Amino acid sequence: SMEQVAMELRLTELTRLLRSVLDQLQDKDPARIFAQPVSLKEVPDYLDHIKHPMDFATMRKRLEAQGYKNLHEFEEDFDLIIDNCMKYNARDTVFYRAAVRLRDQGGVVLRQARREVDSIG
Repeated sequence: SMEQVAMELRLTELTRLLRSVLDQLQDKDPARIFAQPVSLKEVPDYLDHIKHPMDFATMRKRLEAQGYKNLHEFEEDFDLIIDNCMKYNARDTVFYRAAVRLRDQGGVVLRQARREVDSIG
């Protein structure tokens, strides 16, 4: 149908916007602490601590599969990255400190993406 197509073009454009957003959020992690999943070979007990792991590569895979339907779903995953890190790592670690900085610096990027998605529909 012509309706299914028009939906597919909206999803494609949402995907293109969320790709730019992702690139901006990941520039706020210059040390690449959150680039890849936590290694289960190097942290064998990780899944006893964190039930829903997340990272930027895993978000990227989902994005390119057009698996995000709206900005809320994308933000959920971003927030997992941050919140997992702040539980698993103690306050006085380079990891916890990096998540805090990502959270604070990402809030500005997310604040404008919420308006661009409402705006462009």
